[PDB]
Amino acid sequence: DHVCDDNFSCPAGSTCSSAFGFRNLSLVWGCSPVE
Repeated sequence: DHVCDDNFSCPAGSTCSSAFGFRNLSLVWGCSPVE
Protein backbone atom coordinates (compact mmCIF):
# COMPACT_ATOMS: atom_id res chain seq x y z
CA ASP A 1 0.00 0.00 0.00
CA HIS A 2 1.13 3.63 -0.43
CA VAL A 3 0.91 6.60 1.97
CA CYS A 4 0.82 10.27 0.90
CA ASP A 5 1.39 12.96 3.56
CA ASP A 6 -0.02 10.95 6.50
CA ASN A 7 -3.69 9.93 6.82
CA PHE A 8 -3.84 8.44 3.30
CA SER A 9 -3.03 5.24 1.36
CA CYS A 10 -3.56 3.56 -2.03
CA PRO A 11 -2.57 0.12 -3.34
CA ALA A 12 -0.97 1.65 -6.45
CA GLY A 13 -4.54 1.57 -7.80
CA SER A 14 -4.86 5.37 -7.93
CA THR A 15 -2.96 8.64 -7.34
CA CYS A 16 -2.80 11.25 -4.56
CA SER A 17 -4.88 14.17 -5.88
CA SER A 18 -3.03 16.38 -3.37
CA ALA A 19 -4.76 19.70 -2.61
CA PHE A 20 -4.25 22.75 -0.37
CA GLY A 21 -0.78 23.61 -1.73
CA PHE A 22 -1.02 27.40 -1.28
CA ARG A 23 0.04 27.31 2.39
CA ASN A 24 -0.93 23.88 3.81
CA LEU A 25 -3.16 24.70 6.80
CA SER A 26 -5.17 21.44 6.84
CA LEU A 27 -4.40 19.45 3.66
CA VAL A 28 -7.56 17.88 2.18
CA TRP A 29 -7.58 15.64 -0.92
CA GLY A 30 -8.13 12.01 -2.01
CA CYS A 31 -6.87 9.24 -4.32
CA SER A 32 -7.57 9.27 -8.09
CA PRO A 33 -8.12 6.15 -10.20
CA VAL A 34 -5.40 5.91 -12.87
CA GLU A 35 -7.88 3.97 -15.05
